[PDB]
Amino acid sequence: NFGSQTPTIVVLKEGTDASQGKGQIISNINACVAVQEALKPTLGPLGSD
Amino acid sequence: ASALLDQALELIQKGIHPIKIANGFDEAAKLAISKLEETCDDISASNDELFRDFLLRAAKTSL
Repeated sequence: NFGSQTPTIVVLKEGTDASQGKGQIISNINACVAVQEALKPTLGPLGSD
Repeated sequence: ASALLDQALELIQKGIHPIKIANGFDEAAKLAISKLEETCDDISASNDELFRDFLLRAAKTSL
């Protein structure tokens, strides 16, 4: 009423992530698999550094 | 060290694992040290007059 715009109230802050899904969790697994790939060939005596 | 690395490039092309390459130089390095320790002669039996000359042999080599 005090302004012609009447902005719609966002729940969270701008730049605050929104996260619902059967996925979402798949990205966390793929993120762990990514870090797991770097430490993968370093196993055992015949590995690498 | 570059000579060991340059010769290791050809062996990586053949598909040898790097640990077998590294273990080979470790056994070869100790074997070469064990041979060179036997063949070299001792100079402590000589007197001080000749021991000064051995320093002159190495001094002219380093300068």
